[PDB]
Amino acid sequence: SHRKFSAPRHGSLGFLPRKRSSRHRGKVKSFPKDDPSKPVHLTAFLGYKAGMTHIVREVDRPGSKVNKKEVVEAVTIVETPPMVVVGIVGYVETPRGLRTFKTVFAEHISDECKRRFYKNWHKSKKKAFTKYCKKWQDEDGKKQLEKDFSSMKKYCQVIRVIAHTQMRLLPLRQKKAHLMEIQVNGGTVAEKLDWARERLEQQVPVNQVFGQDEMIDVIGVTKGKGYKGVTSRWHTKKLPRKTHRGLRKVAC
Amino acid sequence: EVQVLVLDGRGHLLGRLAAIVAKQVLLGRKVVVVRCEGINISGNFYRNKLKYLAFLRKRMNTNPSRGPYHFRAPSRIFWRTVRGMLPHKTKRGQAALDRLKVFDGIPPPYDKKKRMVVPAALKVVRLKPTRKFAYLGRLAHEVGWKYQAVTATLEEKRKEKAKIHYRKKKQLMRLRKQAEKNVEKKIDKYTEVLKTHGLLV
Amino acid sequence: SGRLWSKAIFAGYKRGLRNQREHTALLKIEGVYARDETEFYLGKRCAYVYKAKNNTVTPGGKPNKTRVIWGKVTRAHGNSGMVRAKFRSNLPAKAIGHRIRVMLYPSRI
Amino acid sequence: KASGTLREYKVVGRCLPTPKCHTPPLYRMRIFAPNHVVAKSRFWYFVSQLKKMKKSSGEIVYCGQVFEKSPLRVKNFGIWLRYDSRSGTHNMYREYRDLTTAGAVTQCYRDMGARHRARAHSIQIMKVEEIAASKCRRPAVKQFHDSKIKFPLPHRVLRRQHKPRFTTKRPNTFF
Amino acid sequence: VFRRFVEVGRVAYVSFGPHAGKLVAIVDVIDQNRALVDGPCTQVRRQAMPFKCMQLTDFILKFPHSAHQKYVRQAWQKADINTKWAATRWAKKIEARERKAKMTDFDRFKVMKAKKMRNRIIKNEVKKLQKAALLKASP
Amino acid sequence: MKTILSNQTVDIPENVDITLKGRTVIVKGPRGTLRRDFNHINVELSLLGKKKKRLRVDKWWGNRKELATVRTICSHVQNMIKGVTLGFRYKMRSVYAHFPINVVIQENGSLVEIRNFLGEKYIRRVRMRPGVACSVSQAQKDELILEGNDIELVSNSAALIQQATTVKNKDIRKFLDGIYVSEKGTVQQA
RNA sequence: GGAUGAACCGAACGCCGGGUUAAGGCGCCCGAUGCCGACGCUCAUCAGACCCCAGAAAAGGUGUUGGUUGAUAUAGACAGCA
RNA sequence: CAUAGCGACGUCGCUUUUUGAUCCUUCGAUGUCGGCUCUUCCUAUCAUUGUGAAGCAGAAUUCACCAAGCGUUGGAUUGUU
RNA sequence: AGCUACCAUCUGUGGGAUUAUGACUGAACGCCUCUAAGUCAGAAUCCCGCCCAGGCGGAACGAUACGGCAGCGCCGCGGAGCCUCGGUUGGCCUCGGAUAGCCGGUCCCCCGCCGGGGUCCGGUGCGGAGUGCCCUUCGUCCUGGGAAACGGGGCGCGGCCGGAGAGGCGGCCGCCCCCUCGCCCGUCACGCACCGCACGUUCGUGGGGAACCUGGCGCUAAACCAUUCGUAGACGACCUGCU
Ligand SMILES: [Mg+2]
Ligand SMILES: [Mg+2]
Ligand SMILES: [Mg+2]
Ligand SMILES: [Mg+2]
Ligand SMILES: [Mg+2]
Ligand SMILES: [Mg+2]
Ligand SMILES: [Mg+2]
Ligand SMILES: [Mg+2]
Ligand SMILES: [Mg+2]
Ligand SMILES: [Mg+2]
Ligand SMILES: [Mg+2]
Ligand SMILES: [Mg+2]
Ligand SMILES: [Mg+2]
Ligand SMILES: [Mg+2]
Ligand SMILES: [Mg+2]
Ligand SMILES: [Mg+2]
Ligand SMILES: [Mg+2]
Repeated sequence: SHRKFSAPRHGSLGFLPRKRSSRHRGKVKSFPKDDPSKPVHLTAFLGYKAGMTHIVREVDRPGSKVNKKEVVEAVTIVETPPMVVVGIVGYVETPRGLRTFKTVFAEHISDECKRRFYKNWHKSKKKAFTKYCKKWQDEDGKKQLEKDFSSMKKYCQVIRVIAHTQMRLLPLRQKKAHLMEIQVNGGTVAEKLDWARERLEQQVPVNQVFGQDEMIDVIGVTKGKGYKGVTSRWHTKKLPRKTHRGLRKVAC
Repeated sequence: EVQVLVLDGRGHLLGRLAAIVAKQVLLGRKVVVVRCEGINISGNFYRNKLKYLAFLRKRMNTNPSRGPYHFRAPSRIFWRTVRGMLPHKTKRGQAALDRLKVFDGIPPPYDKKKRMVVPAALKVVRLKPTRKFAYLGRLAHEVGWKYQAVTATLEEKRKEKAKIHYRKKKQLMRLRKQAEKNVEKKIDKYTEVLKTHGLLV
Repeated sequence: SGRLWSKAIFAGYKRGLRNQREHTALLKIEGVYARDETEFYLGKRCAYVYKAKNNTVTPGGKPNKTRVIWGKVTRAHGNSGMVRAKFRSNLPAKAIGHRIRVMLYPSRI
Repeated sequence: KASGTLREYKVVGRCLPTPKCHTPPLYRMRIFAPNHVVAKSRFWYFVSQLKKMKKSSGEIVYCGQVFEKSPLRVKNFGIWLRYDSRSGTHNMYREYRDLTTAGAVTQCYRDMGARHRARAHSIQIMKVEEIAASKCRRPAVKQFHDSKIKFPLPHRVLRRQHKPRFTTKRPNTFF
Repeated sequence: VFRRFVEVGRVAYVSFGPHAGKLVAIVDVIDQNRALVDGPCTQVRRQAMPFKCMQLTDFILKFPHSAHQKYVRQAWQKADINTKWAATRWAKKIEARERKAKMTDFDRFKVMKAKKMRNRIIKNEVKKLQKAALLKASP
Repeated sequence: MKTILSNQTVDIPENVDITLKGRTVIVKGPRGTLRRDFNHINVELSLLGKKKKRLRVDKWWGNRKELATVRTICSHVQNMIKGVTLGFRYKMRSVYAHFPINVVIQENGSLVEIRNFLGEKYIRRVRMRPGVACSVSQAQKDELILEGNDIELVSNSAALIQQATTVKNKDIRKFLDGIYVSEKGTVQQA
């Protein structure tokens, strides 16, 4: 029979596999739609949540009760030392999706970036990219890299820059840098490839990506809370005090 | 036979083509179907879209992840139609289903090969001209397929390359006809041999 | 120098829907797609040639891994050019969809 | 009664002679039946309805097939019949074009089954006549009364769809 | 768009059926599916015949509808359909496939040899024409 | 029943000529070119005269439903001829009880802005179909003129305007406000 | 054989080989129409698809196909315009 | 003013959310009312979206269509439904 | 401090085909008609996006094992052999498509010497044909005539070009080394001719796994545990640090 009184469902099925994230960084999963009319620009950045504080500001919202009034608002500080661009990836559209076509890494990859490739940096010989960096210097390798860039130019539909954070500028225990692919939007493939090539090994401050008073998206991993019951996890109604085998449960 | 039978899905009716393909792969033959977005289904587009949406509604109430898997690409739709005509829960049916490859568009292995056509599954002979029909590519796109546009662009590129190849082939055929005209007294001894036995009217 | 045998496919056993008579097999001969075209192949010897692990004696040759099951075409089956065949031992079910050779041996022409 | 290709039968029968009438009258019928056995059965079925005659109380003195007297001439046949529908009985007049009367009657049986779902036991043919083209009433029959008749065959459907079953060329329809 | 019509006097080729491979003349039409058909010089007596087994040719004879076999045969013999038919590409295509089917093993061997020589000469000349055309020098 | 033949002929004036590419009719007149393909209808299209330019539409072995398409094709071709010779002009009067309907014609008569329909602040922007030009008549007070060559496109643009100006949640027998197609005619009136 | 099924349809049973059938079938699952099968009817934005049997009525349709009866009309029908 | 909205006398249905009728399963046992909790489903739609009709001037209302996405509550009395 | 409360605070989103419905053009049915063919607008519905997970599903890229006889990679078809799995018994290297229509060829014009048009010519039960085409296996020796001789064969080198949808492929040049043989019709004899008999004939130098010898060119790494961290945590797992 129908339930006695209507009540909305507890929790959402849109976030349903309530499991620990398979990643720690938090991946973009969707970059802004690229239009060639815009100038060449980056679409993402990596920061570190430092803490919260609150501000005071005068509101400029006409028709509101707080128009030309001073309000306090909670704000979050996200420390953002400049990223360093170390690679370029091209993707090609196929009837099965986007696939990675070619990856070109810069010479002189920083040690903090290189730590990402090692689980045990202490015991390693730090051999990563040491044979790759030689083809930036020999003639045949340079011709091969020019061929790779030409192929990206004439085949890839979207390109991204592999950029890493600078953990040496942060007060944390971690020294291993964070790498991510930031899609380059706004231009033709040749133009964004030239832009990325000139930005190889370079520093991109957060000024060049984001601006004042604009709405952005924050992608991350929430605070872990461990194994939790239904009352904390799904915010269901607690059973009465007289319940025998436990009241922090779902009855049916 | 021994070679891989490559069929072009354009202009073919879904069930007729699937029945032919199922029998072929059960007879030990290897079949590759290309351009599954060009496959037609009899009946108007709204009729067929309602059929696929009714299929979409069939999911396991307890766990849709366990439930029926509704594939959205036209190649996968045709593949599931063939699987419905194979005994796929036995080893023989599974091997037969392994012998079948289905593609949207035409990938590079088969874009430079000749494509067969199955007349018994062709819309032009199997449907009355006044009847409505539906396109598998459009149906897939409207039930959830995501690669209709990129497949269209790649198909246009492939068609341009094939046009270039065909123009070269026509040039070679013209040149061969000219060569046959040029050597006539030196060929007519064997041309009459072919003519008396019916080759080369 | 040449093939000298017609290609056929072991399609299955003579069967109803829920019964199977394994003592006789159905063969689909390549290029024969009507019942009236099967008259040529009636009585022709047919061979299921396979390979195994241990060597076996080859008549007129050295031992190899080739084995054969012999049989012959007995009658036509249906209207679509399929035939029935009797083999000395019933064909293994693993051979369904595999090659049978029709040897042209007992020729009537 | 089932069917096949029908053929006309002249069936003549009469009652058995009895000491109330020593020479009973002879009755003749046209019966369109698959064979002479069905022809005799239908003759008894019809004379039992018309006269007070039964197969046991009578006999068939003749049953011979009626050959078409002009099977090389196209002609129009008008058929008057009655048949039982699902909700009553109706009298119908239909028209056909054929060379043979039995062919026209077979056409009528197929057509009645096709259009009215009527079965051959429901259908009861009561008159078949060869009508002149100026006396035809059905437009489908009338449209072929043209001395300068001319039409193409517009959309020729391929009928050897399995010889070959697989091919590189798509079939042509225009001819 | 249509060029060949079913009419009185149209000569049709019989594709399949009991009279397959013969020529007939359409004498009359019955009920959209059949035709009174007479080949008096091709050994096909007057009879009904479905339009499905007919393939219309380009020959039309001049006689009134449902005329007798005498007049159909006279119209066939005058402006002889047999010779004009045999002179068409259609008829010699039929003849060529007939003799190709009746070709024997020795004939197939000889055809293989002749085709070998012919193909070699033709492709040598094709290569020569390509090499000649490769001499291009112009703005 | 299958009628053996159903045919209908249209006459083409001297100033306009018609070309056939299969079932695609190209009608070239003084006022431009129109082009329409009837591949959805299985008919035979023929041009007959080198003096009077008759176009004949034939249907063979049609049934009741597809005999209806012969006159439809003939009417479409006649409308194409009328469009390339005289053109189509739809005059739309705008009616209102209280609030005048302000219509502003944007670029080259391709966009129509209705401002004060029943006095609401919402602005209606109607995009005319390509090849159709809209204008405000200089003769009458509240009247739009839609001129074009394709009757399909002109009448569809007029219907777009008419359905854009639609009263809602009111007794439409009382609230008669809107823009309505007043008359349908030609240009040059020949 | 009816997908499935105590009772329906065919047929009743020792262990086998060959031939042929019944009821029922012959796109593919799945043996068999891969016949150049015949004639029509039918489009369904809940089509239909085979004893028992597993779902439907009254009443409607200017959808289409046949049929019955009556009526008008070259002494000019019907419909449009006047 | 029959049919905006209703529908007498009749008559055809659907549903299994009522109660009967039966006794096919269960008597070497299927825990028997209600409430609480929680999920899902149906539509014969109360509200909301888009609509058509009115005895729809506006406002309010009534009838009907596509439609189950979303919602449908807090209490006194009573074990109660 | 941490956890935590509409008991504080922050954030919550775009498109497509369409339903009902209203229409356009337009027959059926010389009128009308949203419908028959053909079109338009159209929504808390539907599908997708955004968002969550990420296939017995793929991709690109990095590094790839010694201070000692010690492992590995690539190159050679380099050899001689094993173990194990068997299938197959010539190839087709590609227009786009229409079906009440098609295919091929050629002169004038236009798009920067090739394509697209318009003429004209042909073919169309497709013969520039998948009912098709190509290749074709007995091998050699004398021995002439024809095709050729601007020709063939290189697991021979070097260079170049095209191909990204899964390119894993294909083509073109330059140098060198050989045969003037190989294709058709002939002359001439020979080869185990194994004495009627099956699994013969190919792909094929097949795939996979260990091992021996042989030469050349190269490389000298990580993962896990333990320890630590606490952005994590039932335990695993996860984020981290360690001359
Ligand atoms: Mg409820
Ligand atoms: Mg208790
Ligand atoms: Mg009109
Ligand atoms: Mg109101
Ligand atoms: Mg049984
Ligand atoms: Mg059943
Ligand atoms: Mg038996
Ligand atoms: Mg069955
Ligand atoms: Mg079968
Ligand atoms: Mg009882
Ligand atoms: Mg119990
Ligand atoms: Mg129990
Ligand atoms: Mg229990
Ligand atoms: Mg409802
Ligand atoms: Mg809160
Ligand atoms: Mg509508
Ligand atoms: Mg629309």
